[PDB]
Amino acid sequence: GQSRERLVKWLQDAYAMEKEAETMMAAMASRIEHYPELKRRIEQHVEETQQQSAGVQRCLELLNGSIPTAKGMMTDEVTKGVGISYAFEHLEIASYRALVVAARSAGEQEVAQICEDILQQEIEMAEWLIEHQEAIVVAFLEREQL
Amino acid sequence: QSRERLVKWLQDAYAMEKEAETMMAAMASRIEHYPELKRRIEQHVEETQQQSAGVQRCLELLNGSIPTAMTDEVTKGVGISYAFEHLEIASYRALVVAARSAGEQEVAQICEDILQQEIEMAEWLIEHQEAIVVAFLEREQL
Ligand code: NA
Ligand code: NA
Repeated sequence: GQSRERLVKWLQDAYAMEKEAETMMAAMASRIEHYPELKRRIEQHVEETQQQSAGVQRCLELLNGSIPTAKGMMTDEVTKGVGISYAFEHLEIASYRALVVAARSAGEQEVAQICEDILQQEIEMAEWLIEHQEAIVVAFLEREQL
Repeated sequence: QSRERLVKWLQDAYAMEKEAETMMAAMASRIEHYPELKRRIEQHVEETQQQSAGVQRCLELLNGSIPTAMTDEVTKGVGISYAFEHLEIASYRALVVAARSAGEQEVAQICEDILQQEIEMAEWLIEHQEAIVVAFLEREQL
């Protein structure tokens, strides 16, 4: 009842969140000239994301909830991209944690697993950025004032 | 140029803190059912006012300018709170690097102290997150 349709409600948010993530990454990847590791990483996550929402959509198809309708719409952009990248990966964490709860409460244990697995990838990814972060910042600085 | 990148990222963060302050000074008023939460956010609405003023003392020191210009609310806002505090972290960590590179050790200490508050605050949210979600759910399908 309200359990399914709250789960469906948050499933739809995420599906759309994953599409925004996929475009935000598929576009941060385009700007990288100086961090093959960084760039290499984001590319791998653009593919992982595509598989997330497709997983989310299987969950929306299962519970009869519909599948959200697409919306359109000395440079610093790389240091600050790693910063927004990290914050969105935490937006995602929080959301998926709270999905595992809306799934458990709804007794949809299969949905809950999907969500815990997507969650671990966001954690994995977020971890990748905040560790490699410091080097990216420094190299930026040393390069800028060369 | 070391100074002017430090000033540049100091400028961003001041505007960030001022957005943070106005976003929390709003979030804390939507709360009706989470006493600890409301009471925690309030406390940081002011930790925050003490942050940017600190940032400003840094902007004034380095001769840089000071920048210019049922339904979901609760759990979702908790999620955005946690994401922003994490935006902040990253930004203050990068400041600690730019301060250091620029040989402004005292600016760095400030940035490291604000970094500790954002970690402590994001820590408070994600620990208490699971309860807010659970109580929200339970409540809405009584
Ligand atoms: Na993702
Ligand atoms: Na803050």
